[PDB]
Amino acid sequence: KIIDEQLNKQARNLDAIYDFNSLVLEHNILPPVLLEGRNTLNLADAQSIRISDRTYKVAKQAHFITTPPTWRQYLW
Amino acid sequence: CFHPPYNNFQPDRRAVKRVGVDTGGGTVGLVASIYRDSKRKIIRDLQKQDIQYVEYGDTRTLIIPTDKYFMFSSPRLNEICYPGLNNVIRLLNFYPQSTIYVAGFTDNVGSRSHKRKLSQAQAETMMTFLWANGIAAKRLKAEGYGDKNAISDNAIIHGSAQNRRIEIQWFTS
Amino acid sequence: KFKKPPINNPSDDATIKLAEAAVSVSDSMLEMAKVEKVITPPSKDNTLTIPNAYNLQARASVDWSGPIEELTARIAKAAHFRFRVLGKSPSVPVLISISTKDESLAEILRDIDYQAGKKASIHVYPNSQVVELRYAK
Amino acid sequence: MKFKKPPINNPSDDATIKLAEAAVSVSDSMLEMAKVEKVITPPSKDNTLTIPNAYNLQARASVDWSGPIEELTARIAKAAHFRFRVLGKSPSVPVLISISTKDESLAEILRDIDYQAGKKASIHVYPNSQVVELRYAKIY
Amino acid sequence: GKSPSVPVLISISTKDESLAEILRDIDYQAGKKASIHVYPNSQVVELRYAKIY
Amino acid sequence: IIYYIQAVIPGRAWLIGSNGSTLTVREGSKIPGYGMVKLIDSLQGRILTSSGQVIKFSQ
Amino acid sequence: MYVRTNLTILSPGWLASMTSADGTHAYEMQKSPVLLVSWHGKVMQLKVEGL
Amino acid sequence: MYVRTNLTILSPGWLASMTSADGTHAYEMQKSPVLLVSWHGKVMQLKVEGL
Amino acid sequence: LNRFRYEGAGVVTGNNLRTSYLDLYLANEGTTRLAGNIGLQKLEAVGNGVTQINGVSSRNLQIVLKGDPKVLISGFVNLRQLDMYGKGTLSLYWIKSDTLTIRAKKAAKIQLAGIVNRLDVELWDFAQFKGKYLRAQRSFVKTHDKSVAEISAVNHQSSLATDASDIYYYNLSKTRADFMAFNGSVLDMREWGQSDLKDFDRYNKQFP
Amino acid sequence: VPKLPCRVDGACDATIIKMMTDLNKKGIKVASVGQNYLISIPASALFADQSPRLNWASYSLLNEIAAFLKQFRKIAITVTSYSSKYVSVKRERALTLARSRVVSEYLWSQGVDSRIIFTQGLGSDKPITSYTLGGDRSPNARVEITFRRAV
Amino acid sequence: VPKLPCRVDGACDATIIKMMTDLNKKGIKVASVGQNYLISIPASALFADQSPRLNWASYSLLNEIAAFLKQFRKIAITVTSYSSKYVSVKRERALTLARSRVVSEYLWSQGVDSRIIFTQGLGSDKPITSYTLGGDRSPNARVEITFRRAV
Repeated sequence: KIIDEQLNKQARNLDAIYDFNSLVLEHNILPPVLLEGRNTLNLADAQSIRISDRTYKVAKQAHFITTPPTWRQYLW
Repeated sequence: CFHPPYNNFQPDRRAVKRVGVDTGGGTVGLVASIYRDSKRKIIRDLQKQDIQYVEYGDTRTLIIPTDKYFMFSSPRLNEICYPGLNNVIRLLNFYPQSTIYVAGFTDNVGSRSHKRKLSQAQAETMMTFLWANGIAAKRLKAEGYGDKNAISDNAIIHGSAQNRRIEIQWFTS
Repeated sequence: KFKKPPINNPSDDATIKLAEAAVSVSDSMLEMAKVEKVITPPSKDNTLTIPNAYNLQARASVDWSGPIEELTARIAKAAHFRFRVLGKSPSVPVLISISTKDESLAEILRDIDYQAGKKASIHVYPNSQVVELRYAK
Repeated sequence: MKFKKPPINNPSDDATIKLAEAAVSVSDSMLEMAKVEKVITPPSKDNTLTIPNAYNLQARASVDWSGPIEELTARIAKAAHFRFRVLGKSPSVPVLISISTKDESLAEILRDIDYQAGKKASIHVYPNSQVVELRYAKIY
Repeated sequence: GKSPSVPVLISISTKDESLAEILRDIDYQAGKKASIHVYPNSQVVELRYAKIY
Repeated sequence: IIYYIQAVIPGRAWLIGSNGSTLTVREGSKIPGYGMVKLIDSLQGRILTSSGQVIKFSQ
Repeated sequence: MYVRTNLTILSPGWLASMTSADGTHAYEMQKSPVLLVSWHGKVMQLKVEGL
Repeated sequence: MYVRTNLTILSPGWLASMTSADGTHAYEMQKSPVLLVSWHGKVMQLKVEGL
Repeated sequence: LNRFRYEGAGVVTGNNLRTSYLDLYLANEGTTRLAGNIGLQKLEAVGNGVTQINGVSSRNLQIVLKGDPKVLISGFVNLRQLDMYGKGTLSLYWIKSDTLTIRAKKAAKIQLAGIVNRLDVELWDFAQFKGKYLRAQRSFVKTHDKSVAEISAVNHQSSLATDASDIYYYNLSKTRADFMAFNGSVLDMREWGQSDLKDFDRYNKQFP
Repeated sequence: VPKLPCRVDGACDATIIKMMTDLNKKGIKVASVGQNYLISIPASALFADQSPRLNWASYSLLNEIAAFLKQFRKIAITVTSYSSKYVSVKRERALTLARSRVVSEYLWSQGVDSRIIFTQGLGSDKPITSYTLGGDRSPNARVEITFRRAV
Repeated sequence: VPKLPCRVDGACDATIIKMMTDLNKKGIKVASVGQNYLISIPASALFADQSPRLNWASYSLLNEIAAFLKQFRKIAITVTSYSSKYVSVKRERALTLARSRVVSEYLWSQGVDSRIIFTQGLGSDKPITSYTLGGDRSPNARVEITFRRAV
């Protein structure tokens, strides 16, 4: 309860920093989320390892949206 | 009497009212007045305030917190700390000879150009307020440094708060 | 007798950094939009200029959602003009929905030209009192 | 003769600490984002051309709005004593603009509003006609 | 160059030496993983990683 | 080349060039790279030429 | 849940909407005990019971 | 077990290690209650609970 | 020529004169008409006289007078200091200097235009100074009662007014700060209709 | 309703009519018409002579009028400044603009949850008195803060 | 709870500030600005006349220095020595270098938990005052140690 009323008291800066509406594309479609990594090395067993310099991957696929999200479903 | 807005940038007459209400005598009022006006008591009042004083050799320095003594993200003067400001002028009246250097310092977050602009504007309005009391303009030079050399550590929130400051140096000759 | 400090004072070391970061990220998004936005000069913006003849200075209240040619012909009838058409209607006619309570006739025609897109345009001759609608290829 | 460091504040909260820890990295990401974007494309166009300033436009307006644009720009035109005009249809998805600004000029307000609108709508001002005008985007 | 995925770990236990032989002993304990060069004209200390694998 | 204004007076103006050239000009005279000056505004830093170019303060 | 109002919903998503000639709105969406609405440029919360 | 730190692990041997753009490392390894790390040129020990 | 001292209600008219330096001392209506480029460093006029000089191409000069002359000066001269104690009127066309110090006590009507980086101005009473079209990087102004200042500061502005004083700036500096004690007033005095007017910034929103 | 507010927070109509009675006794013009409200203040009661500078004693009255202002619910607040005729129309318009700007930014510094605050000044263009003998002492030199209460 | 430590071992901040006060009243200069601490010692309190011989009575003062110093948590310390102009640059820099080296080696031998100790002397290049009346009695002959408090 204390941390929730503190969260509500510090109100406008959350929506100030999380301006999700700018991220949306022209056709009102949610852009996807992309994962990054650098200097990865996996050892399969002894005498066999494999190292990549950087890697990238898709977390969730892009899809349509009707209204932008906010911080309330995340942090409350 | 007195005007709370800096007494309209005039040399105030403060101890005369104290010795008048002491007589209402004069000698005990004057010795209490000079006990108040001892420079050690000025340093004690400045340390009651959040102002850090360092004496070293022929050079003396003062440290002023930007956040408490200034309006946030703005060169607007914080109006509350004018007793400390009058104490600053009273202490600075003792050295009418040497030149003074003034500097501003910030934290590590933001555009470096933005830090430079805010620090330089901060130093310029600080030295302008100082020049308004009657200092020679040829005796002054200001610099707003950015995050170039943090006297605290910007890794912690408390240290990043402790970083931003106003630093005033002056020599003897 | 007492100047008061502000109510929403950032009197906390976390709060000043939070507000400063908010200011910085707002500036960053603003500059992103500034370098991102594509606009047009108002010298060569393809919009209907106003011929400001006296028949267009009246007002009306019109609700409509459908085709274009019958609406323009009725507008020219109310303005006592003549109607001219060049080109042919497509397989699907152009549909424009206009709802208004008070406007100018030239404002109506300008919004018609705005909603027409590139497939059709209009011209006004105020000397020989006519309005023409032109199709594209 | 005790020793004190200058900065004294109210006590903070660990949630606010974590908020600052997230915010510094987000701000750095947006800083390098804007830097790289400015590197990649050269700006060529300015909206000060298409909406120039005028007289009776220097009255100051301090504004925190958190919704759509239509009522806001109608209130602005009513304050500015100018006629207001609308072009195109409002789409089914509403356009929402958040603004928190401290008493600047109305032309700057309109330029920033059109900037945050971006590709959704455009703003034109005819001071000779004393008319502010919104126009929606024709797309889909 | 870039540091590899396996970090380079250096253990030094000495006392009261000048920085030149400090750098020399650092280079000798480094092995073949890295090399150290200096440019006192330009006041430059440079590390370089070995290009293996 | 591109010139800039340096000092503005009713009647005469100061031109500073990209080559470092300095010039004092009347209300109307032939000027290099811009043709003929026809208007001097002392209220705002704007002077237009016969080539249509308007000189402003440099930044 | 289907809601008839005149304001604009913000937070929880909405499957479909319809607008009258007078600007009043009707929304169809999934059930939620609390909705977010920008009333007049100021945000506002609404509590739903009986779900 | 999967750990996340900007420090450097010494003792137990990890199955895989990756890094962020800020240098913060993540490790996949086997369960071990005591870790040996280097903080700033000094060796420390760390506790793992819930095992 | 090296020295000219005139007293006693005369008129000297000359054109196309070139000299490295000469010293001029004018008194009792020495009506001077000059149409040549003359370099000089000292010029003393007692006052109550007119002087037409078109063109002084000199490195440095110094002017100090106590009377009420009528002087209009052309050329490109760097100055060091200027003091006024009477009812002085002066106009100058171009000044290309580095630092100037102006003090006005009794009655001053001085119009200036040029590029000088550093300016210090002190006004006591009944002085109206016009540094309009005089672009300055650094400005430090102190005004007492019944004083009018017109400034054109570019970068750094320091303004101090006691009372009864008007401070009007015709350029938005990158740094502005000011203080008024009793009745001083600092105002923008601009046009509000300029097509290329620039507004405040975050650093420039110094609310008075 | 136990889990709902009975009234608006920090609201007392008796307090409101009390403080408007106090301000009318002081002399600040409080005008109530419909749901629109006007507050007119003389220029000499707040500012100094022909100057955008504030007396330190005025802050109690400014805090009181901010306390009255933060009671109601509003959207847009309009501030208009008016003065006498002193030097020139540009001078008076700039002075009124500066005074309105200062009082508006202090009012937004104080906690009243507006959405839009507009500030403007006109000088001596719209006097309200034929009797114009005074300068700043004249009652037509004034500042007006107005709004409409909306539900 | 009792397995994990509550504080850093052997640390009492009240004792730290009390011995700081006693050291400053003894005359050894203590400087605390930000996270950085600086200790200044006059050379006449340490050595003989331009010679790097340690006084027998100075060992108690050095013990007090080490006892205060081991209270903190540190990584790197730096000690520099300065003097007055006597013969050359070379002789003075050599004397300062030797004095700094021997005091750094004794401190590293003593129980202060650090990682790195840097030591250097600069002779008489950068003084703190223009009052050069004394020789080794002059306050520009000095020894400074510096560190930054970590975490």
